[PDB]
Amino acid sequence: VAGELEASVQSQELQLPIVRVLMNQLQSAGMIPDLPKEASTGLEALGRGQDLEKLTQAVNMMTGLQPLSQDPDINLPTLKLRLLNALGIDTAGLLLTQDEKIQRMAEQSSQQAVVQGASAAGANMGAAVGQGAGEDMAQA
Amino acid sequence: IDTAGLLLTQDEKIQRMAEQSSQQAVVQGASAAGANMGAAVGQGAGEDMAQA
Amino acid sequence: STGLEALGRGQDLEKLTQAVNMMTGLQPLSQDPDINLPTLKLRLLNALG
Amino acid sequence: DEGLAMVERVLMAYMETNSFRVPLFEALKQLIVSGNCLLYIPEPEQGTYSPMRMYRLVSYVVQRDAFGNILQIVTLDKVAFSALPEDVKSQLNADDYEPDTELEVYTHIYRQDDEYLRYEEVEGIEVAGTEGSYPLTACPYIPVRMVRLDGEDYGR
Amino acid sequence: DEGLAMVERVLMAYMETNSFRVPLFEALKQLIVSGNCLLYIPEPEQGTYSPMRMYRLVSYVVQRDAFGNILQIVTLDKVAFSALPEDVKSQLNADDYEPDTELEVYTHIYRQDDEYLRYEEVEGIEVAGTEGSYPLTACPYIPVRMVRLDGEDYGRSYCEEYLGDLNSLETITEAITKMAKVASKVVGLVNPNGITQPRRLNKAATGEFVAGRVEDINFLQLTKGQDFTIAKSVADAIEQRLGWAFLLVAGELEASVQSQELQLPIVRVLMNQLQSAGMIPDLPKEA
Amino acid sequence: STGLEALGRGQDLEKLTQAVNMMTGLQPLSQDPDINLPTLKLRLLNALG
Amino acid sequence: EREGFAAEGAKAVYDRLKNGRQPYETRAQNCAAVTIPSLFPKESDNSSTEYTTPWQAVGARCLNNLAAKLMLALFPQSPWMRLTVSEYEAKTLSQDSEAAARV
Repeated sequence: VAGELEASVQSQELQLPIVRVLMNQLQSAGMIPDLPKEASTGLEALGRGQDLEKLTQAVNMMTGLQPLSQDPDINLPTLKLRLLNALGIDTAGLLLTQDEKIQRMAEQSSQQAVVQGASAAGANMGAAVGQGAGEDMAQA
Repeated sequence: IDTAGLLLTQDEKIQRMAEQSSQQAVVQGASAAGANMGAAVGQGAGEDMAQA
Repeated sequence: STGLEALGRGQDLEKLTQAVNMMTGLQPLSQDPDINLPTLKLRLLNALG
Repeated sequence: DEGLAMVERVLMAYMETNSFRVPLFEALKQLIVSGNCLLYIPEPEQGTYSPMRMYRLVSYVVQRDAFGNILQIVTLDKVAFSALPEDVKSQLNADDYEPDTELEVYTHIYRQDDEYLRYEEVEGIEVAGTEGSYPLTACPYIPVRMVRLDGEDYGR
Repeated sequence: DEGLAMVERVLMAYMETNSFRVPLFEALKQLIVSGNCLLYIPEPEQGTYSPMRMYRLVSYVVQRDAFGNILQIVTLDKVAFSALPEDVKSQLNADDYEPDTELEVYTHIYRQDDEYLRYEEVEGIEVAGTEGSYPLTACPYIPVRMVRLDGEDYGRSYCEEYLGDLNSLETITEAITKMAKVASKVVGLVNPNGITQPRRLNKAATGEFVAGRVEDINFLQLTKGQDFTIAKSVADAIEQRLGWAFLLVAGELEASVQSQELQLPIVRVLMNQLQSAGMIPDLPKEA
Repeated sequence: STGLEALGRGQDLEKLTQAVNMMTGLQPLSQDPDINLPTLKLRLLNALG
Repeated sequence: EREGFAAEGAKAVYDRLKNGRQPYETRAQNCAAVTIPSLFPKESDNSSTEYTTPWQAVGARCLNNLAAKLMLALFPQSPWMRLTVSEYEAKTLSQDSEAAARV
C-alpha cells in the first residue's frame, strides 16, 4: 500500500516490450509450458489487491447476517444473492445450488456414524476382557 | 427498497419445514444406528475372545 | 545477489502469516448452509499468489 | 488461474537469478540527464550466466519515420584479439595480430518485408554464422525515450 | 441483473490489455492548454494489438452547423514507403520511390442521407478497398471541446481566463530577481582629499601594521527604501489568489459536460463493434 | 571470538522463540477438515531457516 | 613454453605497467590529508615520520559513519544467499505433494 501512493508513458516503452520478448525465447528453450494459440500496471499491482478487497468486504458482510438466522419471515438465499450483486463481484462458486447438498448431508452422516460405532465397540471389548481377566485372577 | 425477494409469503413456508424435518430425521437415525451396531459387534467379539 | 536476500526468505514468511490470519477469520461461518467453503478458500489463496 | 500464476512466478524467478537489477538502476539515471539509452537481452540457456547489457548515447545510431516507426539500428564495440571467440578467430590470420590489439565489430538490423534481418561485420567482411531474423514484435533491441515530440529521433 | 454485470466486466478488461490509459492522460492535458483533440478507435480483432490513437490540433479539420451538427472531417498522416501495407504498395511502381521517401495519405468522412461514408486518397488517386459506411450514432472519430459557445467551430480553453494575472506576476518577479544580482558586486570607494594610499592595503600580509585611517574607506550599497515590501506583498497576494482556482472511497468526496462529449460516445462504439467481432452475447432488441 | 559469539547462543534463542510463537497461533485451526497441518508446519519452519 | 603474455618474465611485466597507477596514488594522497593523514601512507615512510592534525574534525566522523553503515547493510548475521532450484522441474518430475519442501 505504501508502495502504491502516487503523489504513465514508461509503461509502453520499458515494461510491456520486456515481457513480450521473454515469453518467446523461454518457450522455445523448454523452460515454460506451451501457451494456448490466441487466448503491465495501473491495474496490475492492484490486480490482486482489488480481488482481496472485494473478498474481504464480502466476508465482512456475510458475517453480520448470523443473528437473523432464526427469523421465520426472511428469504435469506435471495438476500445473499442481492448483496453479492450489489458489489459487482462474481458468483461462480460462492453459493450452493438445489443439488450438491444431499451429498453433504450423506457425508456428514457417514462421518459421524463410523466414529460412534468404533468407540462403543472398543469400550465393550475392553470391559469384557477386563472382567474375564479379573474373574480368572480373583482366586490367587 | 424493493420488496420482491425479501419477505416470505403465506404459502412457500411449508417446504422449509419439510426440508428441516428431513434433515433431522436422517441425521438422528444414522447417528443412532452406528453406535448400536458398534456396541453389538464389540460385545460379542469380547465375549468370544475373553474365554481363553 | 542482495536486492532480495534478507527478504528472499521473508516474503514467504509474510505471505504465510497473512494466509493464516485470513484463514482464522472464517470460523463463525462454519455453520452457514448456503456457502461453498472449499471454493472460497481456493479463491482466497489464489488472490495472494 | 493456478497455472496463470505459476507462469508469472517462473518469469519473476528467472529475471531474479540472471541479475537484471543493476543495469536498470543505471539506465534510469541516464534518462534524467540525457534522455536516451539502449537495452539488449541475450538468448537464454540452461546452465550459464547471461546478463543484460546497456549502451550509452555515444555508441549507437537510430533512424525513425515521421510517424514513429523504427527502420535501422547500428552498434559499435571494441574487443581485444585474445578475448574473441575461437569460431570468429578462425577466419583471420594470427600472424598479423598480437595479443592486446583491438578490433571493431559492427552489428546491423534493418527492416525488409514485414520482418527484421541481422548480420555482423568485422574489418571489412561479414562473419559467417551470425545470420538470423526476428518477428516484428519480438526484437530484443529496445530504444528508450523520456519525452517524445513530433517527427524527431531521440527524446529530451 | 446478475447476467448484466458480466458484460460490464468484459468491456473494462478490453481497455486494459489494449492500453487505453496512456492516450487519455495526454488528451486531458491538451484540453486545458488548447481546448481541442481527436480520438480514433480501430476496429477490434480477436488476437492482435490495436491501441488507441490521438491527434493534435495541427493535424485535422472539422466543419459544424450553427445548430451544432458535424458535417465533415479530414485528417493527414505521413508515412515512409517501407512501412506501408503490401497491398497498397502493389498499386504503386517501386522504381520511382526509395525506401526512405515519405508519402501523404488523406481520409474523408461526410454525411449523406442519414449515414456516413469514407474513403482514402494518396497522390490524388483513391485506394481501392478502403471504402465503408458507419451508422449515424457510432462514428469512431470523436472531436472533443472543453468550453462551448454558440455558433463557433472548435472550443476555448480554461487557462485563457487567467492570463493577465500570470503576466503581472512574471513582470514583478523579473525585477525582484534582477535587483539581487546587482547587490552582490563589490566596489570600494577611497576619498581623494585624505592621506591613505590604496597601494599599501594591497601588498600587505595576513597580519601586519600599516599606516592609514578608517574614515577614508567605504563601500557602495543599494539604498532602496520601502520599495521591496510593497512588491513582495503584492506578488504574494497574486500567488495566493491563483492558488484557489487550480485546487492547490474518496472518489465521490472530491467530485459535468465531459460526460456527454467523451464518456458516452466511447461506450456506444464498443458495444456496436464487439457484438460483430463475436466477443459478447447478442443483446435483445431495445431492452 | 566475537563474529557470532556474544550472540552465538542468542541467535538460536531468538529463532526458537519465534518458532514457538508461530506454533502457538495454529491451535484454533485444529478442527478445520480442509487443511493439511503437517505440511503447513514444515513450510512454516523452512521459511525461518 | 610460455608463449603469449609470458615471453619476457614476471619482473618485466611488473615494471612496464607500474607507470599507469601514477595519477591514482597522487589523487588518493590528496584526498587522505584532510580526514586521516595516516590512512594512506606513501611508499617512503619509516619510524620517524610524524603525522599532523588537520585544522577541522569533520571528515573523520563522516568517513567512520559511512564505513560502519555500509558494512551493517551489506553483511548481516543471517545468510545472504539462497541457492535456489528452478520451478516446474520439480513439477514435471515429482509424484507427491511433499517433494519441493524436502528439496
